[PDB]
Amino acid sequence: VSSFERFEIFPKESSWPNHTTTGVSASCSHNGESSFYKNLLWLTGKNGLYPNLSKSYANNKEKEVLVLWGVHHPPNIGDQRALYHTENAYVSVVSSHYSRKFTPEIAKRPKVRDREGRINYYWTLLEPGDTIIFEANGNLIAPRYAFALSRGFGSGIINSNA
Amino acid sequence: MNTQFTAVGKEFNKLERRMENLNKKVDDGFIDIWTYNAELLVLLENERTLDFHDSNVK
Amino acid sequence: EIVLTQSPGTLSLSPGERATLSCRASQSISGYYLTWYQQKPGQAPRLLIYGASSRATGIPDRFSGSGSGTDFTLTISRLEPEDFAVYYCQQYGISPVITFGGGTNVEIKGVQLVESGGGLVQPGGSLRLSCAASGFTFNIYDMHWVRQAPGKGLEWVSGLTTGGDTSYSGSVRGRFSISRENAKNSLYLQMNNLRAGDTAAYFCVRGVREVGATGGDPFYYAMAVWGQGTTVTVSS
Ligand SMILES: *[C@@H]1O[C@H](CO)[C@@H](O)[C@H](O)[C@H]1NC(C)=O
Ligand SMILES: *[C@@H]1O[C@H](CO)[C@@H](O)[C@H](O)[C@H]1NC(C)=O
Repeated sequence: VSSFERFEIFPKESSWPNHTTTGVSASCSHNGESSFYKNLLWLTGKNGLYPNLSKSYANNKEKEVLVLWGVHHPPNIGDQRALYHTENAYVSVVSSHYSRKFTPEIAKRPKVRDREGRINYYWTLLEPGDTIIFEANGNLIAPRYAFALSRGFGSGIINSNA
Repeated sequence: MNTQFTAVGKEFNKLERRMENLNKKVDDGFIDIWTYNAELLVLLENERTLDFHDSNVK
Repeated sequence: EIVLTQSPGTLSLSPGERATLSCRASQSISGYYLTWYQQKPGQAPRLLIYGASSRATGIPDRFSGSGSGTDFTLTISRLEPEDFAVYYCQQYGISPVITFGGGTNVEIKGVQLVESGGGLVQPGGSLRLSCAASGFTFNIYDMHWVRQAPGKGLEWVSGLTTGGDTSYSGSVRGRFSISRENAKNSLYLQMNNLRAGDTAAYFCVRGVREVGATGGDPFYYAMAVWGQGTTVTVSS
């Protein structure tokens, strides 16, 4: 780290009116009560009403930026139809340097922390001047908060129990 | 010596084993080189140190 | 959340007949948003229909509806004297507040919960209820406490998502207080400052699969299942 902090790239309030946002799960929990990760969001329909999205951001802060997102892989289809109302997955998280799309399916798995389902997590750095776009037909995890930073040099990582 | 503001460690998955056995080979190589040079250096410098003393008394 | 208005609160019709019922609100309100019930007095509610179209488990095909926005509608293909009953209209606010149509009698002319503690208190006083869970994962679902006077339109007292966003009514709030336990498989409702508006029957109610877990458990934005309720009264 030379600089590192947390800001609110897309505030949960007013980012996603047209998708119901507040849904969470019970493994991600706090003192025996359900939750989900602070920095991110789920999105789903407005009473089973999915429109598909295009959104973007580019830097004004003039510092480097660190961004995270995810891609939904349900363990069953009834969720997928019920939430998002497409068997089609097509997402496109795009930049100048980086760009990648996603089109997954159901893929059943064993219970792991009482979960079969999966969300594969995906991330990138994003510099000043460059723009990012998200496009999607659902099956997303979005940024609520994002990590502002400068670079650092020479510090690192330890494993230790002492 | 020049001692950088250093970060030694890395860690990897198991589809990178090229790089794992590399980074092992790398680090162990350098480690052994400093080890060998320094051990010879302590030996030689102490030998010349005894000779330095010997010389001054003579 | 918004005032509903059923249509009619009571009707009288003959065998071999349809029955149109229209529950409509102030504003236009999105249509996978309501669910539709029946009750035999003496019995708890039973679930029938959801989202203005679609049909619950263990069923005929006769109760069927339509409608959208401001006007939601449940129609009926055939009437029978076993259907003698009051049908209800329960909607999940976006202000996360259930609202209730006031029951609709059909007259035909010629796994489980368990509640705990219903009974008497003094008015202005203090008492607690609980519910306890049997045979599922009380982790997941969004829960609701509900009220019902005898042979009247319902009212919704409280509910809470499994993250902690409460919803009460502005009149009921503060005098009651909810609190939840998943490891213990039970729910709690400490209640104080109690007047004759509470002179009625109550229910503990299990709603919505939040987003995710393992199971053979899909979701609606309707209920899952109910409890047998219990009576509560202030009296002196
Ligand atoms: C939601 O869709 C409606 C379409 O009429 C539009 O007016 C509104 O701005 C949209 N909101 C967002 C957050 O996309
Ligand atoms: C959503 O995707 C479908 C796929 O063909 C497209 O027809 C529709 O225009 C898209 N809607 C939005 C709002 O992007």
